[PDB]
Amino acid sequence: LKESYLEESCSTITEGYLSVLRTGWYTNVFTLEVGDVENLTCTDGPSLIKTELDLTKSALRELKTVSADQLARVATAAAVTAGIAIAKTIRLESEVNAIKGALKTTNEAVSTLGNGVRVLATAVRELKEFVSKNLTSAINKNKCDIADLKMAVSFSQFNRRFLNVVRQFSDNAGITPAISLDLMTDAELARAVSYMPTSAGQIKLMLENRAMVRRKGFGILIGVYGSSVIYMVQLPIFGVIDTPCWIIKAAPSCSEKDGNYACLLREDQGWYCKNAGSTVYYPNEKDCETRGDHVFCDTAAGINVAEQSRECNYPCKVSTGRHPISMVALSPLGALVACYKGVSCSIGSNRVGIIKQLPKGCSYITNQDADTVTIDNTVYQLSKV
Amino acid sequence: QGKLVESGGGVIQPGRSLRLSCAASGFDFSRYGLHWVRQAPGKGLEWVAVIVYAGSNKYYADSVKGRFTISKDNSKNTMHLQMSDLRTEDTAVYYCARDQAFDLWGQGTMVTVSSASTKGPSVFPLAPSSKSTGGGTAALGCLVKDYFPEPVTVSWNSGALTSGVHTFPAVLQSSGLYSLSSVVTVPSSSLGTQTYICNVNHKPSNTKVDKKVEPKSCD
Amino acid sequence: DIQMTQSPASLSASVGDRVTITCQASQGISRSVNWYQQKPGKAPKLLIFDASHLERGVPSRFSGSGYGTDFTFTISSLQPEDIATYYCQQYDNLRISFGQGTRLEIKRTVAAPSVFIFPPSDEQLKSGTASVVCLLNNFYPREAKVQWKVDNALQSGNSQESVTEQDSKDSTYSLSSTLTLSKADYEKHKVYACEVTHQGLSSPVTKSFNRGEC
Ligand SMILES: *[C@@H]1O[C@H](CO)[C@@H](O[C@@H]2O[C@H](CO)[C@@H](O[C@@H]3O[C@H](CO[C@H]4O[C@H](CO)[C@@H](O)[C@H](O)[C@@H]4O)[C@@H](O)[C@H](O[C@H]4O[C@H](CO)[C@@H](O)[C@H](O)[C@@H]4O)[C@@H]3O)[C@H](O)[C@H]2NC(C)=O)[C@H](O)[C@H]1NC(C)=O
Ligand SMILES: *[C@@H]1O[C@H](CO)[C@@H](O)[C@H](O)[C@H]1NC(C)=O
Repeated sequence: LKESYLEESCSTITEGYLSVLRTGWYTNVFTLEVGDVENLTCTDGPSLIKTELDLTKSALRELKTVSADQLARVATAAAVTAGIAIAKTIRLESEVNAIKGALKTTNEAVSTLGNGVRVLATAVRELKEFVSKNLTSAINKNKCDIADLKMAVSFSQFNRRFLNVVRQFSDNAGITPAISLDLMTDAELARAVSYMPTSAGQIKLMLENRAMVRRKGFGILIGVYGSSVIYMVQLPIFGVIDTPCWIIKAAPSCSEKDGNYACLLREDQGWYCKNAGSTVYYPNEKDCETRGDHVFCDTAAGINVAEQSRECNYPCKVSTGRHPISMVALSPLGALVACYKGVSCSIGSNRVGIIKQLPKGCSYITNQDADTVTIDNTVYQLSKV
Repeated sequence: QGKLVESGGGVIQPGRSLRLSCAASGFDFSRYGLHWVRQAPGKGLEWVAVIVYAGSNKYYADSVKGRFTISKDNSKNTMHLQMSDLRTEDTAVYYCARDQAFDLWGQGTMVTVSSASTKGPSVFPLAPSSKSTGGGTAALGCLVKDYFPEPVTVSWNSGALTSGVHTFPAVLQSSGLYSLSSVVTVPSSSLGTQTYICNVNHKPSNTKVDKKVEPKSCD
Repeated sequence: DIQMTQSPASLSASVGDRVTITCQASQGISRSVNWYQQKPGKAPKLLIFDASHLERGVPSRFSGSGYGTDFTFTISSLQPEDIATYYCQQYDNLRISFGQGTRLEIKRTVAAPSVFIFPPSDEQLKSGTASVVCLLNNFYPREAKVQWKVDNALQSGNSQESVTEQDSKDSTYSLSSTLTLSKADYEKHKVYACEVTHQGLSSPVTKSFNRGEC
């Protein structure tokens, strides 16, 4: 990474990043199967199995309540409205039955929906299996204080996924803000990334940054159908990788004239990538996220701009107020300190206390020169790479 | 099993707030949700509100949507109902019930939503207009009037007379004061022999009174 | 939401007979129906869960049937201590809901009421208001009209009745009416009767007194 300090504008350009552009959304539908708990009943009073059974039963009822309320009258409102649309499609009667039948023979299928879209469809059957073959028989005619403790404790550990799913959806009106491991385990995430409609290289990159894949998605409850729970998970599709990107950070550049401040400030800070078609600008910090040397940007947040990176002759984006703003702006490889208007600005080390006081007027600190820069008892920790 | 115990019902004025409580013992309170359900004197059972085992999801009957709030504290094993802007309809016994394992209810508390003040009863007698003939059966009794609130209690000759006693449910006067009656039937002959005295007790205003009721011997 | 609607309104039956309460669910709740018994001034007691399971220590007599929307609570041979009110409750989801209830009453031969009238007390009239009281003693069935009459003039809306619970010994009821007036209007009239009509009386019993001589 090459960070260059442009002193005329109080700015940094940090160069040589590599892009990962979200270009679409993959949809994975889940059927978590609880199995027939309706006819299982305990009549021998307090019991670990009775409580975990009652807990399952009441989770089913809670989810039925949550789905009832869900009535048409790190996720963009854009991303979520997209997902709600997909979910309306899947919540039809026909479509649910289609998916249930697609998963009769196998554990995992590519179901097509009535509009044409293809969705992955997983069956999570561990609880129904445990309930149908292990628990129903160990409950001998309504008696749950079974002497087999290993069985009891297994029930307790087998419905953990279901109840956690029911908690996450019920606590968010059926739209979780991100993707817990109860919604989609890491196995299932990797399996679903590998089936995405893109080429093997983007799939490779995604599988190397699974956690970043998961950060950008979310879940929507579909409904409760019998003793099964249908929900969906939207994974991001990084359909385009490895175009070059740079970040521009800046602060105010004022000259002082005995009372009067003659200021300058760039208004083009953010992330840029020269990918194919245009040069693209991502203006908000939430928009692009770095891991190591790759920068992951939501293409929905992109503005197209022209060729640039001069000083300013061309018409660069900059300000000309008479008003100062003292502040710190942390670049990938350091800091830009903008000191004005009666305030005390300094460098700091985590070993040696106060390394070098700073002078009024925008200084630039490489991160190998400090661990800290403060402006009047507000302390900024520099980024270390 | 264990139990549910409710607390904090009483009298409260129409538009103020009151906080009911339910105390759990003897079961795994942390893995069961619970309900409040109430019944107004006379009327049936009406569901009020529910909270899930985690405490993080609640639902209300529309009766009390926007005024009542349900909460659960697993640390002290206890659940609460915070009623606000009480109306007269809220007057009822308030019941604590375990969800999904519905066999376990509390015993109740009375929330009485009235703008009236504690008052002892005036205890007037009731004996016939006239001497009657020597035969038949005859009825006497006392009338306990204008007291607040509902728990009043009456006996006859210090619990010594029971047979043919009838104490009625109280009625609610337009004043907002309860009045009820209590009658006993004896053989109309032996009222010149026995002494019939009325024993009223109204603990809310710490009231305790006796009234001797005098019929007329006959011919 | 979900509506349980419970039938019949009320029920009267002789000790030994076959009781059949029915509940109908606004939607199909599949087997998520409890049946509660409650005796006056007592917390309800769960008898039947999951529409058909007997709770432990509940007697042989009680039984529940149903799946879908139409449910049936049934007692085979009623017994004394089975007299109570019964409620159905659904728990299809977290928003539970109850049935309106049904009231059970031991049935008995018709027995007409003893009628007694009482005038206000001297003690009470020293204070400014007058309570005339009328007592219907030990009758059956519950239904009765008490009609007050001041100077052969039919009253309305100055009266409060209150009726007891059925007797455990003789299965009868008793009613008490209170006619309340101001001393001003109590002295503006002389004849004060109550006229009871009931199924066990061949003509209506009228019981009165005059304001002066007690
Ligand atoms: C163990 O638990 C399972 C569920 O987890 C039960 O499986 C269900 O069993 C019930 C039987 O009680 C089935 O419900 C019945 O539905 C009928 C109508 O629905 C069907 O209608 C058409 C044909 O008309 C079907 O093609 C279609 O698939 C619908 O599903 C009703 O006619 C029945 O009602 C009658 O019986 C009850 C008394 O029990 C009366 O109250 C009613 O008045 C009426 O007489 C009945 O409700 C249900 O479909 C089953 N589901 C599945 C998935 O199998 C098991 O039965 C249960 N084990 C036991 C022993 O109960
Ligand atoms: C369930 O039952 C089968 C056969 O009885 C057994 O092999 C299996 O291990 C059991 N699983 C558990 C978790 O008890």
